[PDB]
This record gives sequence, structure tokens and C-alpha cells, in this order.
Amino acid sequence: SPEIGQIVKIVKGRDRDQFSVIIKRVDDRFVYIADGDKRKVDRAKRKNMNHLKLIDHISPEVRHSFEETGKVTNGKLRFALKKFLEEH
RNA sequence: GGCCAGUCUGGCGUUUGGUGACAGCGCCAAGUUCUUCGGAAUUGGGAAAUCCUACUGGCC
Repeated sequence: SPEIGQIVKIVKGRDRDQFSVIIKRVDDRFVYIADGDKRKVDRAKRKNMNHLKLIDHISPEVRHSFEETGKVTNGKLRFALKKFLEEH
């Protein structure tokens, strides 16, 4: 099952072939994603899990942001995705 | 495999919408119908839907 702060690669939709971050879990089928750059948290995108590829990387920055504040900022989403690309 | 609900000429751009196929807006291209021959108007197949191919979402 998906986790808050987990990296996904979008496989369907107009934003396909981008990496994004799961920022909310609705149920086991639907989540919300955002990247803090072109898709910011105030425009988070509803996605069927079948249209994402789960990646084995959860950003601690995003996960810690939600643990301490219940939210995530656009700056932390951008930083998490940038760190993911560099390491992986 | 079965059923329900969807999408429509091809291409690419887009921090627009859509879970998605896609759509919107844009321009490029093809077919077709026009022309004042500069350029306009259109759009899967089919005479037709409770039809069909392809594709998408859900259920079994």
C-alpha cells in the first residue's frame, strides 16, 4: 500500500513520465500527488493508483513534514524530488 | 473470458480540466466539402442504433 512521501512515476495522464510525490491517501485505489513546482499542493492531482508506478523511495523530508505539521510545503516537495533524482 | 460505463481524423505545445482513454485552447498535417483560388468549413467506420473496430475506467 502507498505511503505519504513516497515517490511515484506517473504512467497515464497528461503529466505522464514525470516523477511526483504522494501527499495524501484517500483509500487503497486513490491518492493525491504534487511536486511543488508545476503541480503545487494547492492544485494536487487525484490519481488512480493503477496510473502510477510506486518507487521504493520515501522522502523523509516529506514524511517528517506531515508528522510535525499535518501538511507539506511546495519547497519540501521540490527538494525531495531533486534529492531523489540525484541519488537514484 | 463476461458485463456496465466511457473516448474519437493524425501530430506536437500547454503550471487548463479529466482516475483515465482523452478533452479544452493553440498551431502543424491529412481526408472531405466550398472558393472571391489569397483562403475558408469540417472530422473514426456505417444507410442506421439498443451497431462496429481501436482504446480507457469500474464490476465479476
